[PDB]
Amino acid sequence: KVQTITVGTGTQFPNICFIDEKGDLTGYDVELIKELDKRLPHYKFTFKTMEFSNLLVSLGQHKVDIVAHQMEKSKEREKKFLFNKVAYNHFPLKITVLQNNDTIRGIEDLKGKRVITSATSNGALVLKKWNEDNGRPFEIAYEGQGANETANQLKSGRADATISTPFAVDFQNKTSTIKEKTVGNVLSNAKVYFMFNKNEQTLSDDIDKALQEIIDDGTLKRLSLKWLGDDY
Repeated sequence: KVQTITVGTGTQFPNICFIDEKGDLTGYDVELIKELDKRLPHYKFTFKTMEFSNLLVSLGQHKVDIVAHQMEKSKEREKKFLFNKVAYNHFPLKITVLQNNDTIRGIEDLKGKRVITSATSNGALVLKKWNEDNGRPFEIAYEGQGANETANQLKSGRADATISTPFAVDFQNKTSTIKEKTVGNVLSNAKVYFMFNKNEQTLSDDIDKALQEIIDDGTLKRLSLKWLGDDY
């Protein structure tokens, strides 16, 4: 009969996995999981939400069977988990500034400027590596107080730029008075995959089959354009 699959995801990732004003869990990853459910009659996907910092521990302990949170591969992760074969998205990162700031064309125009970012994020590493390989022209600052810290600093001028993805900038503009924009070329564009507990290989393969079906009939493209835009 139908096998129940527990999906671990979040509620604080705008456009990916979040709660909208209506009050329901939605976003690209959540909607894709629901689409897969429709495509897989022998499976039933249920959700289990939690802080991002508990997703992988939960997956390893098999509290969830799959994790959906725009996850990327890494050496460490591949040793402890399984990744399906079909990437379902790319994660473009670009220098991001205050909408009315016209002094910055890209990462190369930051000599003497201050860039704010999240100490944990992959964007933080991207910035660091580039800054290190180019004579450290700018200062990297990390946020720590509370939310909206990056936007507030961009607004005041305390920060000249940050690094973000286009879909995050779109959400910022739709929900805040502080407007932002991306400038320059894509600095990083990592592939995104679902992650699995080591015991779920059959499930991962079945999901890859469904994803090919979703890609082939244009459903994935439709979903990415709706939630992420065309930069994906």
